[PDB]
Parts: sequence; structure tokens; C-alpha cells
Amino acid sequence: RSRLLEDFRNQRYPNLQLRDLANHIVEFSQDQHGSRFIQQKLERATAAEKQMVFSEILAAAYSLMTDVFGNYVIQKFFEFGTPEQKNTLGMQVKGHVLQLALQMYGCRVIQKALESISPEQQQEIVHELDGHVLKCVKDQNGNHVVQKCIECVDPVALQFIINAFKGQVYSLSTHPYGCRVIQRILEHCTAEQTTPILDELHEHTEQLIQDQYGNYVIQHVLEHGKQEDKSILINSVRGKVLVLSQHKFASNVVEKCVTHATRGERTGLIDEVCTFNDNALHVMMKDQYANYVVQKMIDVSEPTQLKKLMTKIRPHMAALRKYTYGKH
Amino acid sequence: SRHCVFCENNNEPEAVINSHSVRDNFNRVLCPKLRTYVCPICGASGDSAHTIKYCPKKPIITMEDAIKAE
RNA sequence: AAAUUGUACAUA
Ligand SMILES: [Zn+2]
Ligand SMILES: [Zn+2]
Repeated sequence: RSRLLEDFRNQRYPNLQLRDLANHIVEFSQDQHGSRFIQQKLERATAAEKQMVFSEILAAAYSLMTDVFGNYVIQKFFEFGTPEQKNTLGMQVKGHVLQLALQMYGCRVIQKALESISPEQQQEIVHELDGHVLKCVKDQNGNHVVQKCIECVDPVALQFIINAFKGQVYSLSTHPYGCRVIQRILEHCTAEQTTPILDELHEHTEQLIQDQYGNYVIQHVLEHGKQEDKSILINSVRGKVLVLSQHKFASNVVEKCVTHATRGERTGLIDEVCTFNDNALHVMMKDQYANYVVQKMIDVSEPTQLKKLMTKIRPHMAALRKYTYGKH
Repeated sequence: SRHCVFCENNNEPEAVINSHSVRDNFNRVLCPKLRTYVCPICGASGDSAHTIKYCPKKPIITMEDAIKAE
């Protein structure tokens, strides 16, 4: 360290002001207490000192953004600065957005920028990252950025990603990070962008529900998509309710299936689980996952199915009392 | 959490309930009542002991299996 | 008597 950072890491300047940080902000932003101080005292005074801090760091931006503490600095600037500074920062960032998005703190900052900059520069960054869709969605950091873009940009500009997904919607709806990207896609797009991806999903529906991540995709379509898609998925389960209420992942899909449904779908599935060969009811009330399906069935049915069900498995109650289930 | 759920839902006396936890800081099994039990399905005992409903080999039951069992 | 009820979402 130099002199001033050894003077302030011991805290010897209780009345410090931005102007007092001259010629040491590159070292202050690399220290915790210094990045907190610069961060918290950049809302008062005039913009002259803020212009100073902007100038002393515009020379080390490519490192302060890939810095564990400088990234809060760059963030706060992208949030509070005059648009001239927004553009002046925005400029030198292009040419390395691949690397800066692969790196942790740089991608935190990238996210922080997309909610305050201009739409035009935004689309500049969009056209920056074409094609690499593969290596970017399949990353611990690229996927968060991708999500923030799905939240903040115009869908039609992003439509190229809708074309980089065909042939891959399966191997990505089953991907630990891709599935979030797919949920963001379905919750933030147009009809003509969700349509091909939704068909791609309706292809591999079977293997998707028994996957520990695709079932979040299904669950997301069941409580947010159009009624039509809901019915389309609801029918591709009739015949397997017992086999799936026993599955650890698919059981949640069953719950969120009986919740959102029409009277004909609810009554249809209730009828399917009414024709179970006695001991399969025992599998239901007994098995560690099915009983959740049972209860979410008890809570959302119409009173006709209610009184035609409180009796249907009323004997097995006696075999359920020694568990944790207190059902009146 | 300063008490064992298993011994509580099994209605063991309150002293036993608050005398141990179910599992471990290492995520083994700690409750002696549950450590004594040998799984009739997978034989596992003690450190990985578990009851039948939660056994990792409790087989998936189809419809045709529910028909054969009659 | 075998009883505990169930899966994701990142920086000091
Ligand atoms: Zn115990
Ligand atoms: Zn076992």
C-alpha cells in the first residue's frame, strides 16, 4: 500500500470528502473500507468531485469491473451518473463483453447497466453477443446476464436467441442454468417467439417431467401459460397419476396440475384417482410423495368430488393416523 | 434443532424427545431408535438407517402392479 | 407397529 491507504485502513480521517481521495481512488476501490466510503459518499455535493472520481477511474475501468470491490463502484456510477458518463463508460466496454460477461464481477456490473442505459446502446450490446449462445447460457454467470436481458430489452431484437435454441430446447430445459433462461423466455416474449420453443417443449414432455429441472419448466407453464398449453400438458398425464405421484420431481408437477385446471380437467383427474384398486389408494396415502398430491386434491376440488372422496379413502385414514397427517 | 422429530412423532417421553437430534453435523443418523432398525428392503443400518417409506429402493408402483396384487 | 413428510436460482 501507499501512504493514504495505510492512513485510512486505520481510519485517521473522520471528516474525509471526495476531493480528499485524489490520486488514491484506484487503491481505495481495491480496498473494502475504501470502496464502501467512495460508494456511500457519492450522492451529495456537486458533480465536480463526481467528475474527478469518474476521471481517476476511467483509466482503470477494465480492472475495476473485474474487481471484487471496484464492481460496486462501477455499478453505482452506472446508476447515479449523468447520461454523458453513462455513454462514456458504455463506450470503452465494447470489444471485451465476452470476457467481461464470463467473469463474475464484470457480469454483475453488466447486469447493473442494462436497467439504466439507453435502448440504442443496449441494442449495440445485443448485436455484440451473437452466436455464442451455447457457451453463454451454459455458464454460472452468463445465464444471469441473459436473464436480465430477457427482462430489460425488446423481445424482437433478441429473437436471434429464439433461433439458437431449436434443436437444443431439450438439452437446455434439462440444464441446471438453462431452465431458468427458458422460464424467463416464456414469461417475457411474444407469441411468435414462444411458439416454436413451446412446440419444442411439447415434443419432449415425457422425459422432461421426471427431470430435476425440466419439471420447473413444466410447473412454470402450468401456472403462467395460456389455458390451451395447460390443457395440452394436462392430457399427457392421464394414465400415469399413480406412477408419477410416487416420483420425487413429477409429484410437484401433479400438484400444480390439479391447482390450475378447468372443471372438466379437475373432475376428470379426480375420476382417474377414484378408480384405483384399493391398495393403490394405500400407495397414495402411504408413499412419501403421493400424499402431497392427495392433499392438494382435497383442497381444490368442487364439493361434489369432495363428498365423493372424503368417503372414497375414509378407511385408509385409520392407517394414516400414525403419521404426521392431521386431516379433519 | 435441540430435539429429535422421530422420537417425538413416535410419542416417546419428552425427555427423550429433547435429548438428541435426528441426524448429525456430518449428516449421519443419530437417533438410536432409528439406528437400531435394519432395513428389510436394502439392509442398511445405523449411519444410513431409515424407515421403509423413505427407503431408496421402495419400488415405483405402476397400475399393472396394482392389478397383480389382488 | 417402522412412524422423520419432498427438488434449482451467483460477489466484502
Ligand atoms: Zn429420536
Ligand atoms: Zn432401505
